[PDB]
Amino acid sequence: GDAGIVVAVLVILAILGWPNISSTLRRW
Amino acid sequence: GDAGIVVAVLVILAILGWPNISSTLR
Amino acid sequence: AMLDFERKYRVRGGTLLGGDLFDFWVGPFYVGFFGVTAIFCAVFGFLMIGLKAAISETWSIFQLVLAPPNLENGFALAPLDEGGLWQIVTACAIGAFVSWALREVEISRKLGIGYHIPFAFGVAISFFVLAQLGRPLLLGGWGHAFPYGIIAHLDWVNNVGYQNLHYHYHWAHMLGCSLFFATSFALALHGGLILSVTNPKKGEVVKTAEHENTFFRDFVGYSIGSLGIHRLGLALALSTSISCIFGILTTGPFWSRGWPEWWYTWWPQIPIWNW
Amino acid sequence: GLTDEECQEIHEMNMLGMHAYWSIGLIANALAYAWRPFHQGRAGNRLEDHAPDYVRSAL
Amino acid sequence: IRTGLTDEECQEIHEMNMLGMHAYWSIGLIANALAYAWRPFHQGRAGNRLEDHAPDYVRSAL
Amino acid sequence: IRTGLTDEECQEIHEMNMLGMHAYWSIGLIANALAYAWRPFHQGRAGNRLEDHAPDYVRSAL
Amino acid sequence: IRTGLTDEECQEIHEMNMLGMHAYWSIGLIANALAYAWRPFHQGRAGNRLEDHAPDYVRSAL
Amino acid sequence: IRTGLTDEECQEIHEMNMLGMHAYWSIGLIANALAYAWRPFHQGRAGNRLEDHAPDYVRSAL
Amino acid sequence: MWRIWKVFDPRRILIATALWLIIISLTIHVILMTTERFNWLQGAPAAEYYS
Amino acid sequence: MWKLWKFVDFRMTAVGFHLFFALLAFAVHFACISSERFNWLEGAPAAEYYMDEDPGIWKRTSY
Amino acid sequence: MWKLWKFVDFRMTAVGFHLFFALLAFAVHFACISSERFNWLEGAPAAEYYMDEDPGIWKRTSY
Amino acid sequence: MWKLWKFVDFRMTAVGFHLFFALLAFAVHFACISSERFNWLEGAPAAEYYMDEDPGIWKRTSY
Amino acid sequence: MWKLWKFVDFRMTAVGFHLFFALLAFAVHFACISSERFNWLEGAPAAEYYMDEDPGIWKRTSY
Amino acid sequence: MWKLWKFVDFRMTAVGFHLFFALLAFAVHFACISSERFNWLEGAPAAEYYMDEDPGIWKRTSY
Amino acid sequence: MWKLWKFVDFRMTAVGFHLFFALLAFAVHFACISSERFNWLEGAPAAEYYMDEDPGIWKRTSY
Amino acid sequence: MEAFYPMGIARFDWGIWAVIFFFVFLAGLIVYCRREDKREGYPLISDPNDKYGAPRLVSGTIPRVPKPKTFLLRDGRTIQVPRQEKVEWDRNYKLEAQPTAPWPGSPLEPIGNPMKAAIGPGAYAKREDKPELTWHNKQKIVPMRIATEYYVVEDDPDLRGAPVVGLCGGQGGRVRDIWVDRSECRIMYYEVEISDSVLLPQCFARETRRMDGVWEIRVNSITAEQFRDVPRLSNPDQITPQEEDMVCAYYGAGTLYAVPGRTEPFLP
Amino acid sequence: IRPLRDFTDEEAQEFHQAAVQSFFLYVAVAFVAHLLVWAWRPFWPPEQGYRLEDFAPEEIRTDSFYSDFLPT
Ligand code: A1LZM
Ligand code: A1LZM
Ligand code: A1LZM
Ligand code: A1LZM
Ligand code: A1LZM
Ligand code: A1LZM
Ligand code: A1LZM
Ligand SMILES: C/C=C1/c2cc3[nH]c4c(c3C)C(=O)[C@H](C(=O)OC)c4c3nc(cc4[nH]c(cc(n2)[C@@H]1C)c(C(C)=O)c4C)[C@@H](C)[C@@H]3CCC(=O)OC/C=C(/C)CCC[C@H](C)CC/C=C(\C)CCCC(C)C
Repeated sequence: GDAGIVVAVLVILAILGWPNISSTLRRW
Repeated sequence: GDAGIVVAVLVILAILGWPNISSTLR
Repeated sequence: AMLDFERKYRVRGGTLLGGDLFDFWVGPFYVGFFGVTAIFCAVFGFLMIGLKAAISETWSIFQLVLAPPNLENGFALAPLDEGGLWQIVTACAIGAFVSWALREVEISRKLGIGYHIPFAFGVAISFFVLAQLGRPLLLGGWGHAFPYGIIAHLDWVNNVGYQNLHYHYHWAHMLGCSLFFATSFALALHGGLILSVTNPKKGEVVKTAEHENTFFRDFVGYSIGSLGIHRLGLALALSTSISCIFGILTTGPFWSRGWPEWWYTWWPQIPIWNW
Repeated sequence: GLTDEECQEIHEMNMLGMHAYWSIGLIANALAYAWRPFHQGRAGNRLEDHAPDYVRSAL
Repeated sequence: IRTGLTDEECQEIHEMNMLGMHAYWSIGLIANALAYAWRPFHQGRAGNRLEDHAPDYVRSAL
Repeated sequence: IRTGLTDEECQEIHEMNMLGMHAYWSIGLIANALAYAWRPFHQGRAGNRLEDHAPDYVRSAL
Repeated sequence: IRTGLTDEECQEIHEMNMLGMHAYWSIGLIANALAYAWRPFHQGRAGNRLEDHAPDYVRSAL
Repeated sequence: IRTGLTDEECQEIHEMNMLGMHAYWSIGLIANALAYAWRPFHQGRAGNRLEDHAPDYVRSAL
Repeated sequence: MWRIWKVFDPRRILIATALWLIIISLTIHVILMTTERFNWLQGAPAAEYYS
Repeated sequence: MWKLWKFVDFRMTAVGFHLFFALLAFAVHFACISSERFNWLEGAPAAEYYMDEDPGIWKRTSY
Repeated sequence: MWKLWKFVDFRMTAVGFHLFFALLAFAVHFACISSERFNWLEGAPAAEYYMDEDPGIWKRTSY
Repeated sequence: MWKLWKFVDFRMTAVGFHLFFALLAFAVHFACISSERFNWLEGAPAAEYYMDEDPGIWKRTSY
Repeated sequence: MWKLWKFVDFRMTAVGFHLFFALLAFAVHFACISSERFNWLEGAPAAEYYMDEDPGIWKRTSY
Repeated sequence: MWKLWKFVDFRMTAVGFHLFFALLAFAVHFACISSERFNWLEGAPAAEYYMDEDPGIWKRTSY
Repeated sequence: MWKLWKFVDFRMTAVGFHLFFALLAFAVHFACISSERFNWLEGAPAAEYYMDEDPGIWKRTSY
Repeated sequence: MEAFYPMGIARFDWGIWAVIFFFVFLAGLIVYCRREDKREGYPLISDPNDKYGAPRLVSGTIPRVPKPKTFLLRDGRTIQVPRQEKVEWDRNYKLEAQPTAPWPGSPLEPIGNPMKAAIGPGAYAKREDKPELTWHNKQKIVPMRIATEYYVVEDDPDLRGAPVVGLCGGQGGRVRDIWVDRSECRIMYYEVEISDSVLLPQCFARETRRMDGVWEIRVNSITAEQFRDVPRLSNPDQITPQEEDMVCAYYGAGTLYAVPGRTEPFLP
Repeated sequence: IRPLRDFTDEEAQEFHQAAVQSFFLYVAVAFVAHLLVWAWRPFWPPEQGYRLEDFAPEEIRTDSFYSDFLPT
């Protein structure tokens, strides 16, 4: 359902946006 | 029923946390 | 984030209550224990205001009010939906105002200045306290105190004034309106004088205290001076707050008829002209 | 600054004060709970729902 | 403060910055996903007013 | 009148500004696209008042 | 009376000013064209009041 | 803490103070005795309200 | 994240946190008092009981 | 008009223009909201939906 | 947390906790006074008086 | 416009933009809340739920 | 944005963000409270209880 | 008027004229809104739509 | 706890305690006056006068 | 949402539109007043007590710090506010104090004697080192021994020779002379001789009539001993704004540092 | 210049460890409290909700969370 898609997308954003994962993209 | 359970839990916590016993586990 | 000369004064001590634990600055603000308690009371009172906004479904700063309990409630604790939130916010506001004034006492001690500012603020706080406690004590309940709404306390002012028919004629209201008008008049005069002395026409030098003295001597025959204008200003604003105390504590408690009838009761019958 | 032994004394005083108050307040809450348990059951504990309709309820 | 932030100082500030921002971001995303699975935030074309779906006896705050 | 910033400081501030502005811009465009697909913001000539399309029992605040 | 900016500083300020002014101008023109095609802003002599063109049952906020 | 007056200054001040206080005291005692003989200040067990002792036609402010 | 204590005073952040905790704790307790299900003082029945 | 920045502070002009345009965007969105035809938030029908001919803007139309 | 008082001033922490607990005791006693079940000053009956079964807590009772 | 920070303070610009966008996010969310069609908190039905043709935006539909 | 703190004070940014997010979290929890569907304190039923089909969010459902 | 800037401050004049024309553009768009003939937001018909002849402006028409 | 005065001022502690206890004695006496059961100034009867059994405090009494 | 000719349409009326215009003007007026506020102490400087460097862009710029204001003075000088001598004075100000903690916003505890540290309430600004004159180039702040034309009014106590007592009641000194402001016609300072002469700001002096009938000056700020450490005058018969500011700052220092207690709370 | 008390990097790490452990112990205690509250009365409404008016008979007085004091 649409709500299931929203919840899955939010969870995926939380996983990808988690510091241990988002910090893998640091470019200094 | 469970009111006695809460009273007993609070009494046990009071006895354990009393300074004469709280200091024994310092 | 700190004034060019600020660090020179940012020293420890001067606390009434708080020691060195709360004796610090967050950005520009000095904190102190009374700053901590002022933030507590302010934020908790605003959260209770938001709670009333939630339960009343009134998410409008203008339409939202925390009203005191009903008159029949007396001094009893009210339900939060029946004036209890107003009582909580009254305690919060008294606490926040007192904590703010005491933080200003701390700041005055730290700067070595007199406590005149927290004293004047405490005069305003005394109005609030006597309005929200003295009027309930006089009239027998929290319901006689004004509510906490941006617009709705104006409605309370309207209705309490019209309870005595024509509130303009109230002696304390007449004196206090004269005092507010005199305070704005004197603030206009004083700001204008200081700016006139320090901002003459372009190309003119900054004038002196002699200039401003002779300006008001030429203007109205009297110049109150540098010290006198600030003493008179503190006096005018304070006295208007005391007049507010008397007005809010007398309309109803000490005259339940019209203030027009109050004036008729004594002034026309003064025997020097009642014949 | 606070010396090691001064922090020691402050620690015993703080432990005594907090634990004495905590235990006295736990006994106080246990007594108030035994007197009337604080939290209502699913049926609630409003008088109006259980009293025989002539017992006045402030609620 | 007689000198500005070094690249090292600014980098160690930004490490904590990114940790805090992205931890809050992910925890908020999880919280919002939980609240969305609880009750989806956005109504469908049918809406989600009780008055439009519940029977008459189900009181609604509108 | 001049902020005192060098060309390097101005350019790195501008890199950060372009990042923030355009990231916010793209995230907001995606959010507005999602909200527009949920409910188009702009009514057609028919409008989208519920009173004009829904039956009488569909309560409308308008 | 004078800002003290050099000719080069004024010209770079002006190129930024032109870019910003004309970008905003063109984006606003496109936005106003889109809103005008959505609903022409100015009524004809007949007007565009719903009371004058819609049937009686179509409610108008006047 | 002290007024600095000498013993003799205090003695003459006290002479005047006793003179004034006791002259006022005796004049007031004579005045109160005269007013008391005129109308005793304190009512008996019967009181001295007119309404309790005077006929009905004697108006009383109580 | 420990380096935040180079940025901010741990004592000041602790004071702000304790202040915030007191504020929100009292606010939540009063909010529950405003509710029907969670007002232990009012003691209303729960919907699971079907009072 | 680059020379304008020799006499008129550009920071003043740009900051004031951004402030005024925030003001003006609010003002104009308010004007649209205040118009039934243009209130997208309430979504009233356009009179063109019920008209047959194009009303025009400058077109000389008669009843 | 033995060394906490080495860093955080214990003296003002205790003074502030005493003031805050005076306020909290007043608030909590007032909450009890506001409660009909718990206002000892008014002495209202408990609902347990008039109910045959124990109400319980977490009891999963049913009507 | 990397040269804008030669003349315009970036801290002022960024702080003011963040404050104005906080205010504007609040204002825009409240504008949606005021709208029946867009108030997700109240969850009113969409008119497209009740019309069997696409309303369009520029579709040039007629009654 | 790793160079932002060379220019914008991180203490200001972090404190202001924490204060604004405290205010915003209050505002959003209160916005849920204001919503019948989302007021978890009152616990009103969701309309999904009374509808057999899934309402959707972007689903092009019809009456 | 090119010598006016020898005697009148140009930044004062230009800023004052921009402020005044902002206020006047507001007030004049408002005067249009105040007119039934000219309120485009309300969109009332023009009287020319109903009369079969050109009213004119300076034309010496008679009833 | 004899060492508290090496850290906390005893003079102001005792002064604050005496002030708070004067205020609290007034508050508690006013609480008793407010209570109908405990107002000795009005002297209302105790319900135990009319009860035919001891109510108790923790006694599990039933109607 | 009716049209309200000629008063608007829906809520787009001129009540609200004059409201909006006046709020715009009030916002501009608050911005103007804030810019005027930023004529002293700005641009801001971060706290040097900081484990991190200073950000390139400083706070206090949302209303821009205005271009420094030019004041023309009677003496022919053209001063520019903020006055850079004051700014450099603040930059190079000897602290005689250390931060209590290593973070910004930490208070400064003076290292040694805080009465002599000129820190906190004892801090003073850089002011003119030339004595201020009236409009007629007369010494503005002058002792009554020089300005014989100025006299204490008959109804008021002439405290020349009156005892000056400190915080603890000890005899700080005796009033040698009274310094008056020619323009303000007020007592500015009491010259207090110590048994050398110091100055005592009038607002730091309580002229109290003892029950002896003898008038004295009670100085709550400092003690009798600390009167010996009041900043002296470079010229005995004239005082510069800098010396006025130093003396007032010394007594302000006493308000917090004269005795160990007055810097401490009731309950710490 | 030099602060009286200094807060070293290792002292910062030690405080951060202590504060993180304290925060997590505090959160764990609060979570146990929330578990007790939930077992008492769950605070996330189900699909059917938990308004007492929706389940109790009309003889049971149910008061809505929202009050009619400000009909705005
Ligand atoms: C019912 C209930 C509810 C809720 C709840 C709550 C509480 C209680 C709280 C909260 C919050 C918060 N959120 Mg939320 N919600 C809600 C919704 C929402 C939304 C929508 C969409 O709607 C959003 C977007 C949000 C978001 C948020 C943030 C901002 C914060 C944080 C988080 C974070 O981190 O992020 C993270 C997370 C997140 C979610 C974010 C992200 C996304 C992404 C980009 C996407 C976007 C999209 C869009 C906008 C479009 C739409 C469409 C439709 C169809 C139309 N929220 C509901 C209604 N809360 C918090 C605060 O405020 O703090 C400060 C709190 O407390
Ligand atoms: C119908 C009816 C009516 C009325 C009513 C009435 C009554 C009942 C009364 C009154 C009053 C009066 N008024 Mg009026 N009115 C009329 C009118 C008038 C006029 C004309 C023109 O016509 C004029 C000018 C007038 C004025 C006046 C004055 C004077 C007064 C006021 C002021 C006050 O009070 O305040 C006072 C006030 C006070 C002080 C206050 C304080 C705060 C606190 C602490 C502070 C803090 C807070 C906070 C919140 C914080 C913030 C934060 C930030 C923001 C962050 N009128 C009508 C007729 N009436 C009072 C009195 O009496 O006084 C005397 C009273 O009671
Ligand atoms: C009707 C009418 C009347 C009157 C009248 C008047 C006038 C008009 C005047 C006066 C006076 C005066 N008084 Mg006489 N009376 C009155 C009464 C009385 C009394 C009572 C009890 O009853 C007293 C005690 C008095 C006393 C006095 C003095 C305090 C002063 C001062 C003087 C002297 O020194 O003598 C002197 C002194 C004297 C006389 C005093 C003596 C001690 C004694 C022995 C001791 C004992 C006591 C007691 C209290 C007993 C009780 C009884 C029973 C209750 C049974 N007054 C009546 C009611 N007037 C004056 C004045 O105030 O000035 C300031 C005036 O002008
Ligand atoms: C219902 C609901 C709703 C919404 C919702 C929300 C919330 C909640 C929020 C928001 C927002 C925001 N948005 Mg929106 N919306 C809406 C609409 C709109 C519009 C229209 C017109 O329609 C616009 C234009 C917007 C836009 C925006 C921005 C500006 C910001 C950010 C984003 C960005 O950045 O990018 C993004 C951007 C964008 C999207 C834009 C771009 C260009 C474009 C393409 C072009 C074209 C235009 C035009 C104007 C024309 C059309 C009209 C006609 C008629 C057709 N929104 C609805 C009504 N929100 C935010 C804020 O405010 O922040 C502070 C928030 O919070
Ligand atoms: C000689 C000497 C001495 C002393 C000493 C000392 C030391 C050393 C110390 C102390 C203490 C103390 N205390 Mg004291 N004291 C004395 C007295 C007294 C008295 C009388 C009157 O007599 C009293 C009553 C007292 C009490 C007290 C308290 C306040 C404390 C305890 C703590 C606690 O609480 O634990 C325990 C813990 C706990 C309890 C935890 C709690 C959760 C939280 C919050 C709660 C919150 C809540 C909320 C907000 C919500 C509710 C709402 C409603 C629903 C509405 N004291 C003497 C004078 N000491 C501590 C402290 O502070 O800490 C830091 C310490 O260390
Ligand atoms: C009716 C009536 C009543 C009361 C009463 C009173 C008065 C009058 C007072 C008080 C108090 C006090 N409490 Mg209480 N209560 C009550 C309950 C309670 C609670 C619940 C559970 O709910 C809590 C948690 C408390 C607590 C307390 C503390 C905090 C303080 C101190 C104490 C101590 O120390 O120890 C003691 C302590 C303690 C007890 C604490 C511990 C546990 C742990 C965490 C666990 C928790 C859990 C939870 C929350 C969940 C469950 C529930 C459900 C729903 C199932 N309170 C009732 C309602 N009071 C005080 C004060 O405020 O301070 C100042 C006073 O004055
Ligand atoms: C419904 C709706 C609506 C709208 C809407 C909106 C919003 C929401 C907004 C806007 C805007 C804006 N717009 Mg518009 N509109 C509208 C109309 C109009 C008009 C008319 C006439 O009508 C105009 C002229 C305008 C204009 C504009 C600008 C000025 C800005 C800027 C942008 C730009 O740049 O562009 C760009 C620019 C532009 C577009 C301009 C152009 C020149 C041109 C060629 C010339 C002109 C003509 C004329 C005036 C004549 C008359 C006609 C007849 C009568 C027939 N709008 C509608 C009614 N909005 C914005 C603002 O505000 O800013 C801040 C916004 O936010
Ligand atoms: C005769 C002398 C006077 C005088 C003197 C003077 N007032 C001072 C100072 C001095 C010397 C300060 O030194 C102090 C300051 O710092 O700013 C300059 C201050 C201040 N007064 C303020 C507001 C002010 N004052 C007014 C009247 C006079 N003020 C009289 C005329 C009036 C009105 C109606 O006339 C207003 C609205 C703030 C800006 C500030 C306090 C902040 C605070 O309390 O913190 C505490 C911080 C906050 C955020 C307080 C929130 C507390 C509760 C929980 C929030 C809910 C609010 C209420 C329940 C109040 C009733 C609402 C009405 C709608 C019914």
